[PDB]
Amino acid sequence: MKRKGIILAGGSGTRLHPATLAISKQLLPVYDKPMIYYPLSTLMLAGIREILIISTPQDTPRFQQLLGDGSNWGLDLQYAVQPSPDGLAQAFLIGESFIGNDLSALVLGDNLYYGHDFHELLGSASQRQTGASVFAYHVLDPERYGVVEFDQGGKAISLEEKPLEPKSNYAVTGLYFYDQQVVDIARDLKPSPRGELEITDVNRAYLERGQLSVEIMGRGYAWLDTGTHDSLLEAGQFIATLENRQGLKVACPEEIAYRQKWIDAAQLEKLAAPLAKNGYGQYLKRLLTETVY
Amino acid sequence: MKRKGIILAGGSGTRLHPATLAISKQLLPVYDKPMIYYPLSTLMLAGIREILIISTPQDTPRFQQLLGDGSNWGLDLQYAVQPSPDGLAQAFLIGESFIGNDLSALVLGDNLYYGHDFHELLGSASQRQTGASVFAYHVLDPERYGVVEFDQGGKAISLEEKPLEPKSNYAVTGLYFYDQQVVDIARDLKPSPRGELEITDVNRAYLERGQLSVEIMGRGYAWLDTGTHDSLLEAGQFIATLENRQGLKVACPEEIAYRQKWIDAAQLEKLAAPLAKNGYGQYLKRLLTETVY
Amino acid sequence: KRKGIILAGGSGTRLHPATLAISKQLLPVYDKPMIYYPLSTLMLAGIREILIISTPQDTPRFQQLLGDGSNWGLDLQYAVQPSPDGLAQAFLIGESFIGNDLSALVLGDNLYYGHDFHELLGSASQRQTGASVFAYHVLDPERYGVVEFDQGGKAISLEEKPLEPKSNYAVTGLYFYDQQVVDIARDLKPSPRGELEITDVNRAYLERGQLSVEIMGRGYAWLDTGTHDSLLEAGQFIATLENRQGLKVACPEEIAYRQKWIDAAQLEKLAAPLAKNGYGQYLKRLLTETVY
Amino acid sequence: MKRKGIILAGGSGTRLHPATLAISKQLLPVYDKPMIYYPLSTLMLAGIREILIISTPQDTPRFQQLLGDGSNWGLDLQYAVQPSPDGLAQAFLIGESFIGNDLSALVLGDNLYYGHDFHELLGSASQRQTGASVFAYHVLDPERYGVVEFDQGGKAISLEEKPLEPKSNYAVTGLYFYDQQVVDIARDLKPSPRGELEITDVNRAYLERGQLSVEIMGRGYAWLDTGTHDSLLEAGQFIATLENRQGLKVACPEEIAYRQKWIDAAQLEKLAAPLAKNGYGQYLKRLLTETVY
Ligand SMILES: CN(C(=O)c1ccccc1)c1c(N)n(Cc2ccccc2)c(=O)[nH]c1=O
Ligand SMILES: CN(C(=O)c1ccccc1)c1c(N)n(Cc2ccccc2)c(=O)[nH]c1=O
Ligand SMILES: CN(C(=O)c1ccccc1)c1c(N)n(Cc2ccccc2)c(=O)[nH]c1=O
Ligand SMILES: CN(C(=O)c1ccccc1)c1c(N)n(Cc2ccccc2)c(=O)[nH]c1=O
Ligand SMILES: [Cl-]
Ligand SMILES: [Cl-]
Ligand SMILES: [Cl-]
Ligand SMILES: [Cl-]
Repeated sequence: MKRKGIILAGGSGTRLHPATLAISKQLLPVYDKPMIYYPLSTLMLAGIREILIISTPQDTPRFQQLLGDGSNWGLDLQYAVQPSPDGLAQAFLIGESFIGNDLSALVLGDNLYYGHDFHELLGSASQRQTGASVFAYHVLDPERYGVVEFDQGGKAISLEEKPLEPKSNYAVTGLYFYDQQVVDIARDLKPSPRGELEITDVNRAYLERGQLSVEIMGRGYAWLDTGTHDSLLEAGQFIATLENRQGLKVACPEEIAYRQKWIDAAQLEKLAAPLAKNGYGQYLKRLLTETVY
Repeated sequence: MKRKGIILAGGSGTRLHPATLAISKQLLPVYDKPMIYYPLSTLMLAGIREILIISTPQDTPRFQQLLGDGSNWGLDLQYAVQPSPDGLAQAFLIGESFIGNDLSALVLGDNLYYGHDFHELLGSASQRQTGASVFAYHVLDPERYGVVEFDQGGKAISLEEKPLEPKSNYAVTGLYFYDQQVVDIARDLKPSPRGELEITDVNRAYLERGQLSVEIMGRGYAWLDTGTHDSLLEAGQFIATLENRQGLKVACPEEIAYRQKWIDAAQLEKLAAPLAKNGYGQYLKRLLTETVY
Repeated sequence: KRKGIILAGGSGTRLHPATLAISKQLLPVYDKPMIYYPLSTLMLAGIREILIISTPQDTPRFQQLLGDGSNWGLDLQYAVQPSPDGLAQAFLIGESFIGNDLSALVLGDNLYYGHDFHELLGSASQRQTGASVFAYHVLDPERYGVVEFDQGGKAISLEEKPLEPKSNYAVTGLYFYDQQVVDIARDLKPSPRGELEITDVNRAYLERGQLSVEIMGRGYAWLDTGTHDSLLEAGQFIATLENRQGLKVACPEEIAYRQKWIDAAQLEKLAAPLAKNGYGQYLKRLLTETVY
Repeated sequence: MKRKGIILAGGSGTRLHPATLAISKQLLPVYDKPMIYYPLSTLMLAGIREILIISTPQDTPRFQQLLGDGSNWGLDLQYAVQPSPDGLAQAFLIGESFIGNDLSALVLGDNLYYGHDFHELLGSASQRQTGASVFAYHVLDPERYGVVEFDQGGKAISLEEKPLEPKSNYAVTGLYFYDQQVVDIARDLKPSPRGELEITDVNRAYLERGQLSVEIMGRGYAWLDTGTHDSLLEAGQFIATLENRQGLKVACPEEIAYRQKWIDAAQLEKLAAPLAKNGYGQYLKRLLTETVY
């Protein structure tokens, strides 16, 4: 089957003002590359090439200008806007026509993932053509997230969005895989107390059909978010330490495309020319002559 | 005599791409506030209220939307563009009519200053009705900056822009105070071997007339630039550590305007309401009822 | 003349297991042992005669690291605090070290940075009467001695770790005292938590109208190293300054040289054994470079 | 059938003086725990319980006070001294009697590792009953390390210690596994030009026999090292960001013993007791009542 991608870069509102007055959070860099490269790279690693970027009226054109139609990176990028931040689950109504009768994956524009065998973690979720797949990650502050409770057998048995009394420390990450049933589930949602269409409700519909796979994203993986000024800074230092230690970049879309055989040497060479005088173009150039396992 | 301020927020070119592809360096935040807030606050602490922000064709309108006419902070802000990055001293040609017959001060849009008695450090440059004043600061890498040589008695005796063999470790910082001669010195300037109208040629012109005052910005002050992704990050951590230690912000313009008796408590409360839900608005609110010495 | 005391006590078990193998104040902040910072602070206050007080197990190690201090133009002595019975116990333990002189006490994990710091210390240190402390605006005053001011800015109360703090002004870990302090310490009774409190010593001066409270402004950095998190921030803060400037913060050898307590020959010989690393190279650079 | 471990916690000479004038590098903390906890945890994760710790004359006794005989953690620890820093390969001479007739592993006392499936990465190598196993990791500065060269088929064809002209960017990490041949190979080593018994000469002897296995430690793992004050600080920040995000600790030996079933609940409870009023003891207590996947 075919699986298409959606990145939701919703508005942070005025939460991070005045820092984000001139530029929305999702267009900020994390260290050396725009924030959106990280979730984009995650979809690419999941085998996904057709991707819809949804954001605000104001930012959607800015992403188009940054990313184009993606043909440079062997992708097919399209855009849509969410006129008002009416909940993450609205992504599937906005993208109904984009999705068609195909499988889909949703990732939030401000989630970074790092770790080993990430291709294989995602592959098993991409492989499932029936039901939904999500990931649970042990966090210190589960109250801020969708929370998954497990029984002593290891079976997911409940989900709650931002519970006052969380039942575990397992938060659901901002990467979701879905089958063809997601649009209709999305269409029947009602607004929560806060007036949002909630992705946790989508996820609960599958759980209540026994069609939700909840895989553990283990403690050896880094799932970071960019919610506060503080965490933005930590995420930047984290990526800076890996990259400077390794001489290898995290979530460089041009590299991922090249390693997936979606662009060839000659194309990557052309992508490197414009930035040949900075570290990034110099890095793309080096990938043409080095074996990296 | 009245002193007017100029902030040159010129381009970074393609130097920091792809990170700055969607947003220009000087519109990024440093931790919790826009970069430009820091040099703006520096001019405000120096007593300056009439300020011209010069940036690229693309960014000047964005600074204009972020900052407006300045009347909300008791400032008077105007705008002009630098069509091409033909050197820093071009700020005086672009700003000729804005400066008029008055004294002036230039600050770079990407310089952050911190330390004690900063009001007094600037005041003694601001008080000088004739001549020019600049600040020298000990750095690791003087070859990147304008460099000031001193003789055994502490007298400034030479300036070189980015010398290959620096004569000292003292860099001239991106904050400059000038009398009414500056525009005429700037109009006589011809381009250097790197094709720029050099602020260091302006400073040398004052030096060769015996009218340059070089004051030491002591090691107890922090002068950070934001030249690389690495230093941007260090800058962020540095401000974060001060702010979270003290519960006081560095370079909050609303606060400086309020402490300078330029806006009143009413106006401050009115600036605080729209941000009432985030830390920044709350901070502005707290300043209303706490005495800080 | 003023005598100096560095209280490098226990952090108890609260930074365990990181401090299982080492006293907190022997850990480094970036490139140098933590105690170099308060030591440098007392030196900057013009104090050369310094008593270092620590645990029985730690005191020999400070002694190994620092010696008699004569290499840096200082006069260092050592004494032990057998149980962590409170900060104000430094004066009882140090009674005979102090004698009839004026004194100062700095906490071994307090780090300070900023401009004119010599002058901020000079005013307190030159006083020949009463006591002097510094008040610093912090986010978390509950963790500290908290000074309350009236509308004229006069200090009117002090409280140790108040549950409901009267201000955001913490009293920093640097204290200057006239000859009254030892006798005030002697008459103290243990607090609820069973500690001889420095805040009780400072309240005794305040009640006599003999406490001077100066503001350490927001342009100074008073870091402390109370948690693993803050220790790390302190490390990052020092590193950023030093790598920016090419100058070191709280380098006692530098401070001794600049104070004229050791000469260029002496400094050169201190550089020799460290000449293969950045620290010794730094000292050798100081011989030839004028730094304003 | 036993694999025995060695942690070489040598002298960093005077390289990090004066910070290490009072204590050995490997007794410093990386964030919340002593540095040696990290490689210790690494040998524990590889299934190794009998471990010799080698440090200097001055430091060995201090490791003894910190760690004891290891019985509180289900381990069996011994201590020996390296009187002169005459090479890593010396660990096998000093450790000859400790190893006896068993298989062995050597880890450097300042090496930190983090990543997913690390148990499995270590498992394959520790399970081998022949030859030697080492890990190759892409770094920015291969000159500082042993460097492995591969042919176009990925086969290792040469090993060089600190080459002036590195043949690849793949460094051999400070984690080595050996069959019963290493002791005899070590004992026939002669000093290299810098007067050192080289672990790289040991690994080369196995390579020339066709008995060296080089596994790649992929980029999704973090091999941090702690060579400079700068890197030590970065390592601290890295651990801190992981631990505060997750509410789980990296390289907590008590946790590893418990999960390996080498100590029981009651024993973990007793270990928690004296640390109950810091975050580390509370964390041991929470591990009694939480299921962590
Ligand atoms: C280590 N890693 C990641 O954790 C990752 C992060 C975001 C998205 C995808 C991978 C990663 C990574 N594994 N790779 C290798 C790779 C990428 C694509 C196909 C085959 C190998 C890469 O080129 N860049 C990376 O950042
Ligand atoms: C400590 N400090 C500064 O270093 C500073 C930095 C840039 C611009 C202005 C001040 C600072 C500062 N000194 N003040 C106090 C202040 C501001 C204006 C008048 C009188 C006092 C402030 O309100 N905010 C600050 O950030
Ligand atoms: C900038 N500064 C300090 O903030 C400081 C901090 C702790 C202790 C002493 C000084 C400092 C400093 N001002 N000096 C200069 C100095 C040192 C001694 C006498 C006069 C000036 C120095 O040599 N090292 C320093 O770290
Ligand atoms: C994620 N991880 C590591 O990367 C690791 C790092 C150094 C040493 C051992 C493990 C790790 C880890 N996988 N575990 C789980 C574990 C520990 C022991 C046996 C089986 C699983 C753990 O308890 N702590 C950890 O830090
Ligand atoms: Cl894992
Ligand atoms: Cl200074
Ligand atoms: Cl101040
Ligand atoms: Cl990997």
